[PDB]
Amino acid sequence: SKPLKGFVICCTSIDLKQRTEISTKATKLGAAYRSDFTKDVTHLIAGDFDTPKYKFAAKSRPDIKIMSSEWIPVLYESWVQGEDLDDGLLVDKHLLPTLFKCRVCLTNIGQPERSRIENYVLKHGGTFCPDLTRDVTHLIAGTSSGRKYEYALKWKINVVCVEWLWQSIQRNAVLEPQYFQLD
Ligand SMILES: [Cl-]
Ligand SMILES: [Cl-]
Ligand SMILES: [Cl-]
Ligand SMILES: [Cl-]
Ligand SMILES: [Cl-]
Ligand SMILES: [Cl-]
Ligand SMILES: [Cl-]
Repeated sequence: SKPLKGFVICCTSIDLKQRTEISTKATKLGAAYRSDFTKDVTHLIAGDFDTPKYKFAAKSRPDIKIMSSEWIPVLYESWVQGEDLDDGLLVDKHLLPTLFKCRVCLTNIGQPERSRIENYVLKHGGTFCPDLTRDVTHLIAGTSSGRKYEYALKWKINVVCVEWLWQSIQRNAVLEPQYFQLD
């Protein structure tokens, strides 16, 4: 029984302990493992969007499935427990949310735009942040002015136009901020 025949798996933003567990179980399941992001990679297991590997997959590898860290351990346990593994291999259930680990704040944006943006952020696995804090990942700004904008620059927080959100959603992955800079 080799369920994951044809699968080539790579990890990013995963701790060594879980990474070893993943590589071990994935190999048992019949998959190939890669330390480097090579061409034959089919599945990227990610714990963050803010890595060279994730960014590469986002801009150049639309064919690659971005997976959550819990995919392999769950699939492996189901295998061992004698459960019948259906065609799909729990991939769809364990696809990483598009805005995983994104913490989105807004400025210079009115209603009902503000309400609609929050709607799509929550729907796609992100966190909405009414006030700006240092752990905010993206500030969506209508204009380049005001207290939030200035603190965003000072703290080196991504400042993007709303198109960042729409195209990240379309792509099913977080896109890099410079493509959506304010003019
Ligand atoms: Cl890693
Ligand atoms: Cl490798
Ligand atoms: Cl690499
Ligand atoms: Cl999603
Ligand atoms: Cl906000
Ligand atoms: Cl757009
Ligand atoms: Cl796209």
